[PDB]
Amino acid sequence: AKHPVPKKKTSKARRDARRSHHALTPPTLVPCPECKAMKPPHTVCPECGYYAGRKVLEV
Amino acid sequence: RGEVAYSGRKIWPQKHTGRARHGDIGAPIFVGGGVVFGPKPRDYSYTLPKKVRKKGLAMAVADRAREGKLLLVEAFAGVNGKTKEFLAWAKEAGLDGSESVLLVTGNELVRRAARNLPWVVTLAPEGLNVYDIVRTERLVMDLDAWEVFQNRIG
Amino acid sequence: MEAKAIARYVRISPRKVRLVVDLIRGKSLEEARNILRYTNKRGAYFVAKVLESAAANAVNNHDMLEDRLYVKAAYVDEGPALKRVLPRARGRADIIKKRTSHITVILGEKHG
Amino acid sequence: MKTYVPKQVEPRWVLIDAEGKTLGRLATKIATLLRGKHRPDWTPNVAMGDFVVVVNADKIRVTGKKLEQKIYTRYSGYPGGLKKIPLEKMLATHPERVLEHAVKGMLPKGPLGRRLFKRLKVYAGPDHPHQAQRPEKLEV
Amino acid sequence: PRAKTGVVRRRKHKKILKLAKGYWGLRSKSFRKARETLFAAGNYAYAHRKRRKRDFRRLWIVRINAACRQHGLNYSTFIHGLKKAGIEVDRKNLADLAVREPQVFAELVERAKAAQ
Amino acid sequence: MFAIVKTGGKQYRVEPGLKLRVEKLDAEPGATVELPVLLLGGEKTVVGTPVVEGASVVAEVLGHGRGKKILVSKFKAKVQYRRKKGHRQPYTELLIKEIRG
RNA sequence: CGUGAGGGAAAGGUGAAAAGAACCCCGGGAGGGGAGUGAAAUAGAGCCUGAAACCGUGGGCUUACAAGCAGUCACGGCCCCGAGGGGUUGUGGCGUGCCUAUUGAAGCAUGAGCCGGCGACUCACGGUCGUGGGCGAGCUUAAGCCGUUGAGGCGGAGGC
RNA sequence: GUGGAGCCUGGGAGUGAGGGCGCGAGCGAUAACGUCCGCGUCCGAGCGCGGGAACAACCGAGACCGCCAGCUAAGGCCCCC
RNA sequence: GGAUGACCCCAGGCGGUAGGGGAGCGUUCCCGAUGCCGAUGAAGGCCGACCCGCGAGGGCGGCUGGAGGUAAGGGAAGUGC
Ligand SMILES: [Mg+2]
Ligand SMILES: [Mg+2]
Ligand SMILES: [Mg+2]
Ligand SMILES: [Mg+2]
Ligand SMILES: [Mg+2]
Ligand SMILES: [Mg+2]
Ligand SMILES: [Mg+2]
Ligand SMILES: [Mg+2]
Ligand SMILES: [Mg+2]
Ligand SMILES: [Mg+2]
Ligand SMILES: [Mg+2]
Ligand SMILES: [Mg+2]
Ligand SMILES: [Mg+2]
Ligand SMILES: [Mg+2]
Ligand SMILES: [Mg+2]
Ligand SMILES: [Mg+2]
Ligand SMILES: [Mg+2]
Ligand SMILES: [Mg+2]
Ligand SMILES: [Mg+2]
Ligand SMILES: [Mg+2]
Ligand SMILES: [Mg+2]
Ligand SMILES: [Mg+2]
Ligand SMILES: [Mg+2]
Ligand SMILES: [Mg+2]
Ligand SMILES: [Mg+2]
Ligand SMILES: [Mg+2]
Ligand SMILES: [Mg+2]
Ligand SMILES: [Mg+2]
Ligand SMILES: [Mg+2]
Ligand SMILES: [Mg+2]
Ligand SMILES: [Mg+2]
Ligand SMILES: [Mg+2]
Ligand SMILES: [Mg+2]
Ligand SMILES: [Mg+2]
Ligand SMILES: [Mg+2]
Ligand SMILES: [Mg+2]
Ligand SMILES: [Mg+2]
Ligand SMILES: [Mg+2]
Ligand SMILES: [Mg+2]
Ligand SMILES: [Mg+2]
Ligand SMILES: [Mg+2]
Ligand SMILES: [Mg+2]
Ligand SMILES: [Mg+2]
Ligand SMILES: [Mg+2]
Ligand SMILES: [Mg+2]
Ligand SMILES: [Mg+2]
Ligand SMILES: [Mg+2]
Ligand SMILES: [Mg+2]
Ligand SMILES: [Mg+2]
Ligand SMILES: [Mg+2]
Ligand SMILES: [Mg+2]
Ligand SMILES: [Mg+2]
Ligand SMILES: [Mg+2]
Ligand SMILES: [Mg+2]
Ligand SMILES: [Mg+2]
Ligand SMILES: [Mg+2]
Ligand SMILES: [Mg+2]
Ligand SMILES: [Mg+2]
Ligand SMILES: [Mg+2]
Ligand SMILES: [Mg+2]
Ligand SMILES: [Mg+2]
Ligand SMILES: [Mg+2]
Ligand SMILES: [Mg+2]
Ligand SMILES: [Mg+2]
Ligand SMILES: [Mg+2]
Ligand SMILES: [Mg+2]
Ligand SMILES: [Mg+2]
Ligand SMILES: [Mg+2]
Ligand SMILES: [Mg+2]
Ligand SMILES: [Mg+2]
Ligand SMILES: [Mg+2]
Ligand SMILES: [Mg+2]
Ligand SMILES: [Mg+2]
Ligand SMILES: [Mg+2]
Ligand SMILES: [Mg+2]
Ligand SMILES: [Mg+2]
Ligand SMILES: [Mg+2]
Ligand SMILES: [Mg+2]
Ligand SMILES: [Mg+2]
Ligand SMILES: [Mg+2]
Ligand SMILES: [Mg+2]
Ligand SMILES: [Mg+2]
Ligand SMILES: [Mg+2]
Ligand SMILES: [Mg+2]
Ligand SMILES: [Mg+2]
Ligand SMILES: [Mg+2]
Ligand SMILES: [Mg+2]
Ligand SMILES: [Mg+2]
Ligand SMILES: [Mg+2]
Ligand SMILES: [Mg+2]
Ligand SMILES: [Mg+2]
Ligand SMILES: [Mg+2]
Ligand SMILES: [Mg+2]
Ligand SMILES: [Mg+2]
Ligand SMILES: [Mg+2]
Ligand SMILES: [Mg+2]
Ligand SMILES: [Mg+2]
Ligand SMILES: [Mg+2]
Ligand SMILES: [Mg+2]
Ligand SMILES: [Mg+2]
Ligand SMILES: [Mg+2]
Ligand SMILES: [Mg+2]
Ligand SMILES: [Mg+2]
Ligand SMILES: [Mg+2]
Ligand SMILES: [Mg+2]
Ligand SMILES: [Mg+2]
Ligand SMILES: [Mg+2]
Ligand SMILES: [Mg+2]
Ligand SMILES: [Mg+2]
Ligand SMILES: [Mg+2]
Ligand SMILES: [Mg+2]
Ligand SMILES: [Mg+2]
Ligand SMILES: [Mg+2]
Ligand SMILES: [Mg+2]
Ligand SMILES: [Mg+2]
Ligand SMILES: [Mg+2]
Ligand SMILES: [Mg+2]
Ligand SMILES: [Mg+2]
Ligand SMILES: [Mg+2]
Ligand SMILES: [Mg+2]
Ligand SMILES: [Mg+2]
Ligand SMILES: [Mg+2]
Ligand SMILES: [Mg+2]
Ligand SMILES: [Mg+2]
Ligand SMILES: [Mg+2]
Ligand SMILES: [Mg+2]
Ligand SMILES: [Mg+2]
Ligand SMILES: [Mg+2]
Ligand SMILES: [Mg+2]
Ligand SMILES: [Mg+2]
Ligand SMILES: [Mg+2]
Ligand SMILES: [Mg+2]
Ligand SMILES: [Mg+2]
Ligand SMILES: [Mg+2]
Ligand SMILES: [Mg+2]
Ligand SMILES: [Mg+2]
Ligand SMILES: [Mg+2]
Ligand SMILES: [Mg+2]
Ligand SMILES: [Mg+2]
Ligand SMILES: [Mg+2]
Ligand SMILES: [Mg+2]
Ligand SMILES: [Mg+2]
Ligand SMILES: [Mg+2]
Ligand SMILES: [Mg+2]
Ligand SMILES: [Mg+2]
Ligand SMILES: [Mg+2]
Ligand SMILES: [Mg+2]
Ligand SMILES: [Mg+2]
Ligand SMILES: [Mg+2]
Ligand SMILES: [Mg+2]
Ligand SMILES: [Mg+2]
Ligand SMILES: [Mg+2]
Ligand SMILES: [Mg+2]
Ligand SMILES: [Mg+2]
Ligand SMILES: [Mg+2]
Ligand SMILES: [Mg+2]
Ligand SMILES: [Mg+2]
Ligand SMILES: [Mg+2]
Ligand SMILES: [Mg+2]
Ligand SMILES: [Mg+2]
Ligand SMILES: [Mg+2]
Ligand SMILES: [Mg+2]
Ligand SMILES: [Mg+2]
Ligand SMILES: [Mg+2]
Ligand SMILES: [Mg+2]
Ligand SMILES: [Mg+2]
Ligand SMILES: [Mg+2]
Ligand SMILES: [Mg+2]
Ligand SMILES: [Mg+2]
Ligand SMILES: [Mg+2]
Ligand SMILES: [Mg+2]
Ligand SMILES: [Mg+2]
Ligand SMILES: [Mg+2]
Ligand SMILES: [Mg+2]
Ligand SMILES: [Mg+2]
Ligand SMILES: [Mg+2]
Ligand SMILES: [Mg+2]
Ligand SMILES: [Mg+2]
Ligand SMILES: [Mg+2]
Ligand SMILES: [Mg+2]
Ligand SMILES: [Mg+2]
Ligand SMILES: [Mg+2]
Ligand SMILES: [Mg+2]
Ligand SMILES: [Mg+2]
Ligand SMILES: [Mg+2]
Ligand SMILES: [Mg+2]
Ligand SMILES: [Mg+2]
Ligand SMILES: [Mg+2]
Ligand SMILES: [Mg+2]
Ligand SMILES: [Mg+2]
Ligand SMILES: [Mg+2]
Ligand SMILES: [Mg+2]
Ligand SMILES: [Mg+2]
Ligand SMILES: [Mg+2]
Ligand SMILES: [Mg+2]
Ligand SMILES: [Mg+2]
Ligand SMILES: [Mg+2]
Ligand SMILES: [Mg+2]
Ligand SMILES: [Mg+2]
Ligand SMILES: [Mg+2]
Ligand SMILES: [Mg+2]
Ligand SMILES: [Mg+2]
Ligand SMILES: [Mg+2]
Ligand SMILES: [Mg+2]
Ligand SMILES: [Mg+2]
Ligand SMILES: [Mg+2]
Ligand SMILES: [Mg+2]
Ligand SMILES: [Mg+2]
Ligand SMILES: [Mg+2]
Ligand SMILES: [Mg+2]
Ligand SMILES: [Mg+2]
Ligand SMILES: [Mg+2]
Ligand SMILES: [Mg+2]
Ligand SMILES: [Mg+2]
Ligand SMILES: [Mg+2]
Ligand SMILES: [Mg+2]
Ligand SMILES: [Zn+2]
Repeated sequence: AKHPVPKKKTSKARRDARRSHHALTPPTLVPCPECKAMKPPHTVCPECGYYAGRKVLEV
Repeated sequence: RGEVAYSGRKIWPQKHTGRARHGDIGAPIFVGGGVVFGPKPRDYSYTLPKKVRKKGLAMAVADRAREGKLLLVEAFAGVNGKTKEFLAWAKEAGLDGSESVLLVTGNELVRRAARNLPWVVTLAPEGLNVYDIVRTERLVMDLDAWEVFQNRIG
Repeated sequence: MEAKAIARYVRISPRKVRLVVDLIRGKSLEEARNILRYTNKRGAYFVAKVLESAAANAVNNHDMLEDRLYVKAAYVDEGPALKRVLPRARGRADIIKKRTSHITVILGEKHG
Repeated sequence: MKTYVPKQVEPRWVLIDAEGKTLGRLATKIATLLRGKHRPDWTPNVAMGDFVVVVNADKIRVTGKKLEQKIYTRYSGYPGGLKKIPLEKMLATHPERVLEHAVKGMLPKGPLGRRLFKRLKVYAGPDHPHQAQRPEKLEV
Repeated sequence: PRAKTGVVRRRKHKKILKLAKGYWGLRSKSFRKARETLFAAGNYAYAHRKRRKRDFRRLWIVRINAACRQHGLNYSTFIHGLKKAGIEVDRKNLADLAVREPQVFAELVERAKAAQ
Repeated sequence: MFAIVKTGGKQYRVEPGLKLRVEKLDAEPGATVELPVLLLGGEKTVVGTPVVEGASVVAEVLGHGRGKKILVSKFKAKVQYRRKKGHRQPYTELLIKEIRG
């Protein structure tokens, strides 16, 4: 290969246009039906250790 | 660039470095290098014609004469060395210190007494020069300094 | 009333932590806490600490009520970079910049 | 003392019947009307001309042997994608495109010129659907 | 005595940068790109000060042409008829009358017909 | 009424009450000048061939000024040619008193 | 840095005074918020001033049918300050970067990422013209000597 | 014939790679955006302006500044214009 | 014209590379200055749609800054990227 190289410096406009796809999506969160805390769905509540109505995990 | 402290080594090869060519870091294109046409110790003196300085001397005194600012004095009655002594005299002679005065006299006691007044420049007549004449608004001279002046412009 | 915290010289690249700060700008203090707790970014840890600091400033020093607090403004500034050598092939040294961040959070009271 | 500039004009709808007219000599006039240069208040940087409806665009007329020798072409961007359609076949298939192509080639290029093209409504056959606008028939 | 640059260059650069406010990208932010853009801007303004005179005359003429044809004659004949009538209302005012005072413009059309 | 006058080598529709900048005329402020008339319009309608004999527009000179400064700049590439010229066009500001005719 | 001879940096400034911020709060710490000091604390030690490139936050105007050396001329829309002006730009007209080198460059020929700072026609002595003054068949001193301590004079050897 | 004419004395240069075109010749092949001279022109240095689709030297014409005024030049006047 | 730049009148010239010439701006330093501006705020910085100047530039006003600056007229250069 012959070492390809940027022909022109990217403008402030183009560099930031490229990053129009970089924003984070916020975490998907739902209230835990036992302790009302916000937690990811289909995961054991990290605050009261409950899942599927029963206690699974010590917290 | 020859009087600067660095060595005459060529900092990197002439060719094939991708960088500009350079010799030694004393060259004036380097920060910290020699300076190209900076000042060197110089003598600014020159021999102005004797007649020209003699003419200027007499003209500069004539100017004050034509203005009414040339005063000649017999002697300095009261003054014997003390600033307040000369001050008393200068008040009797219309020298209140509202105008600057070139005081030309061979009497050193008189010169010692006046030389600290901000409005007075002191000279012995052998030092009479045009710059100090034109510097000052008035010209006060001994008859003994008036005599020296006449002898020099002749 | 406004209350502010600033974490200065946090040793993390400004571009990375800004992604985290964009999540909570304009958010209520409680939503921001839950958002930061499950953000899979190193910078959630730093942004959380400044958010919690500022909310403690708002309650303890500025007569602001916790349950009214939202992120009225937040932003990341660049601190002085730590420059370090990265050896490369063929006797060449590169300079790696380990960038630093100033992290500002400003809280207000959403009267509702 | 500063040249007059009109406030946004209320456009006029005109109706032209193309039957028997010469293709280019009619396009030239539709171009004028779309540009609105027949209006004493003409302004080069606004759509303020007329709306022009045309019927019987399939009965346009042409001189010489242009029915067989006039070749519209389209290039698709692909190797060998230069398509050649004679005027005969175009009248046989998409007749309204004939007057449309000729009018468009006489409008200005750029944003405004593309908009004034949208103010042209070309139809084959005697009928047209713009009864709503009540177009004033024009003898051109 | 030594006379380093001091303030001189930063103040020259700022003059140019101020004049370049509004330009795109480094053309308003880099002294060098600003200066190159301003060289062009000055030349265009000179050339377009000349061109503005021609641009407006042509707009007057097209408008006068439309006002004339509403009376069954064309611009080139109107102008010759005004010449033979000795009327010297210019194209700026012809156009304006043509828009604001149709009745006066019509009078002027008659003079130009009568004077062929 | 309105009137087309000619001053400073240019033509202007004027009516009473109008303030107008024209090229610099030689008159002290506050005096009055008479402008030639090429056409009268409005109620009556008179057509100069080229100037209307009796007609006149009286205008008070409000005063004189210099236009806003224009940057006259010239540049030739690859030839180190640059010119910078500041231009302010003199003018007179007139108030139209009456159309006499 | 180099085996060695040898090469050879960068790096100055709180404030009048440490009065250099007790104590409380968040935080493991760093850091910050209050309190306090101070004439001043975006003088808080990463300290006078604090430009520019560069990065970010907020607001005004604007932008997803559009063809561009990026501007300019014109007109209209919005926003702002109060027969005017500023900011912005939708549309229309026009329009081939700078420098260098060349017969000829936008040129697909050279150089430049961008900003700030350093960076190139000088000095001595002679010469030659021109020029401002002094003297004029004459003009002029050199080294030194005396004086002065930013005073000037003497010195005629010599040179033209 | 009073012209950024001319002549004389002196100071300061830069240039000593030209190019295109018309005409006149040589060389070449009654070839070259070819080469070499002569007379002239323009570009060079007028890559400033109008025309010639675009285009240093073809046609028009020598840009001190301003004007939203008028007349013309080459070239144009069906639409883009 | 008035009378030796006192300003006015009318007229004509004013594209430009190498290059010749003329007039100015600004930077550092010296005389002016034992002066004068300055904490009621120096220099420097950041704005300005205002004033003067063809222009290089000079003013003025608001903010920053916190201790210097320096006229009319002249002199000298490490003088403008
Ligand atoms: Mg390969
Ligand atoms: Mg390979
Ligand atoms: Mg390989
Ligand atoms: Mg590679
Ligand atoms: Mg490149
Ligand atoms: Mg790139
Ligand atoms: Mg760039
Ligand atoms: Mg940008
Ligand atoms: Mg950005
Ligand atoms: Mg991109
Ligand atoms: Mg990406
Ligand atoms: Mg997101
Ligand atoms: Mg749930
Ligand atoms: Mg040496
Ligand atoms: Mg050495
Ligand atoms: Mg050494
Ligand atoms: Mg050596
Ligand atoms: Mg050496
Ligand atoms: Mg060596
Ligand atoms: Mg050696
Ligand atoms: Mg080298
Ligand atoms: Mg090499
Ligand atoms: Mg390289
Ligand atoms: Mg290099
Ligand atoms: Mg380099
Ligand atoms: Mg070197
Ligand atoms: Mg080095
Ligand atoms: Mg050296
Ligand atoms: Mg040094
Ligand atoms: Mg040297
Ligand atoms: Mg040297
Ligand atoms: Mg010196
Ligand atoms: Mg000398
Ligand atoms: Mg002698
Ligand atoms: Mg004294
Ligand atoms: Mg003393
Ligand atoms: Mg004194
Ligand atoms: Mg003294
Ligand atoms: Mg003394
Ligand atoms: Mg003494
Ligand atoms: Mg003494
Ligand atoms: Mg005096
Ligand atoms: Mg990340
Ligand atoms: Mg996540
Ligand atoms: Mg915390
Ligand atoms: Mg709390
Ligand atoms: Mg490696
Ligand atoms: Mg590696
Ligand atoms: Mg190795
Ligand atoms: Mg890098
Ligand atoms: Mg790096
Ligand atoms: Mg950093
Ligand atoms: Mg911050
Ligand atoms: Mg009008
Ligand atoms: Mg027809
Ligand atoms: Mg239209
Ligand atoms: Mg239109
Ligand atoms: Mg046919
Ligand atoms: Mg076009
Ligand atoms: Mg310098
Ligand atoms: Mg400096
Ligand atoms: Mg500077
Ligand atoms: Mg500055
Ligand atoms: Mg700018
Ligand atoms: Mg800007
Ligand atoms: Mg803009
Ligand atoms: Mg920009
Ligand atoms: Mg910038
Ligand atoms: Mg220019
Ligand atoms: Mg141009
Ligand atoms: Mg112009
Ligand atoms: Mg032009
Ligand atoms: Mg013209
Ligand atoms: Mg028309
Ligand atoms: Mg005519
Ligand atoms: Mg006319
Ligand atoms: Mg109307
Ligand atoms: Mg005017
Ligand atoms: Mg005028
Ligand atoms: Mg009259
Ligand atoms: Mg200009
Ligand atoms: Mg040019
Ligand atoms: Mg050029
Ligand atoms: Mg160029
Ligand atoms: Mg060019
Ligand atoms: Mg050049
Ligand atoms: Mg050239
Ligand atoms: Mg140039
Ligand atoms: Mg020049
Ligand atoms: Mg010039
Ligand atoms: Mg300029
Ligand atoms: Mg070692
Ligand atoms: Mg080695
Ligand atoms: Mg070692
Ligand atoms: Mg070595
Ligand atoms: Mg050092
Ligand atoms: Mg500092
Ligand atoms: Mg200090
Ligand atoms: Mg103090
Ligand atoms: Mg404690
Ligand atoms: Mg505590
Ligand atoms: Mg804790
Ligand atoms: Mg704690
Ligand atoms: Mg630990
Ligand atoms: Mg602490
Ligand atoms: Mg805090
Ligand atoms: Mg603290
Ligand atoms: Mg206090
Ligand atoms: Mg503080
Ligand atoms: Mg500050
Ligand atoms: Mg401070
Ligand atoms: Mg201080
Ligand atoms: Mg600071
Ligand atoms: Mg700072
Ligand atoms: Mg800053
Ligand atoms: Mg900044
Ligand atoms: Mg920010
Ligand atoms: Mg923004
Ligand atoms: Mg916004
Ligand atoms: Mg389309
Ligand atoms: Mg759109
Ligand atoms: Mg577009
Ligand atoms: Mg668009
Ligand atoms: Mg431009
Ligand atoms: Mg445009
Ligand atoms: Mg227009
Ligand atoms: Mg506006
Ligand atoms: Mg506008
Ligand atoms: Mg739009
Ligand atoms: Mg175009
Ligand atoms: Mg281009
Ligand atoms: Mg340039
Ligand atoms: Mg070359
Ligand atoms: Mg070559
Ligand atoms: Mg050349
Ligand atoms: Mg290339
Ligand atoms: Mg290129
Ligand atoms: Mg190459
Ligand atoms: Mg290139
Ligand atoms: Mg080469
Ligand atoms: Mg180069
Ligand atoms: Mg580089
Ligand atoms: Mg670099
Ligand atoms: Mg840049
Ligand atoms: Mg630079
Ligand atoms: Mg020399
Ligand atoms: Mg030297
Ligand atoms: Mg010298
Ligand atoms: Mg000499
Ligand atoms: Mg000599
Ligand atoms: Mg000499
Ligand atoms: Mg001499
Ligand atoms: Mg003499
Ligand atoms: Mg004599
Ligand atoms: Mg001549
Ligand atoms: Mg001559
Ligand atoms: Mg000659
Ligand atoms: Mg001769
Ligand atoms: Mg001669
Ligand atoms: Mg001679
Ligand atoms: Mg010379
Ligand atoms: Mg040569
Ligand atoms: Mg030779
Ligand atoms: Mg020739
Ligand atoms: Mg030849
Ligand atoms: Mg030859
Ligand atoms: Mg030839
Ligand atoms: Mg050619
Ligand atoms: Mg030929
Ligand atoms: Mg022929
Ligand atoms: Mg021959
Ligand atoms: Mg053959
Ligand atoms: Mg040839
Ligand atoms: Mg040939
Ligand atoms: Mg031949
Ligand atoms: Mg020739
Ligand atoms: Mg030419
Ligand atoms: Mg050209
Ligand atoms: Mg070209
Ligand atoms: Mg050229
Ligand atoms: Mg041409
Ligand atoms: Mg052309
Ligand atoms: Mg062609
Ligand atoms: Mg051409
Ligand atoms: Mg040409
Ligand atoms: Mg020609
Ligand atoms: Mg011909
Ligand atoms: Mg001329
Ligand atoms: Mg011309
Ligand atoms: Mg001329
Ligand atoms: Mg005509
Ligand atoms: Mg003709
Ligand atoms: Mg045609
Ligand atoms: Mg077209
Ligand atoms: Mg076209
Ligand atoms: Mg037409
Ligand atoms: Mg004149
Ligand atoms: Mg003349
Ligand atoms: Mg003149
Ligand atoms: Mg010239
Ligand atoms: Mg000094
Ligand atoms: Mg002093
Ligand atoms: Mg005071
Ligand atoms: Mg005070
Ligand atoms: Mg200073
Ligand atoms: Mg300042
Ligand atoms: Mg100028
Ligand atoms: Mg200024
Ligand atoms: Mg104030
Ligand atoms: Mg200040
Ligand atoms: Mg002090
Ligand atoms: Mg000074
Ligand atoms: Mg002075
Ligand atoms: Mg230098
Ligand atoms: Mg100088
Ligand atoms: Mg400069
Ligand atoms: Zn739970």
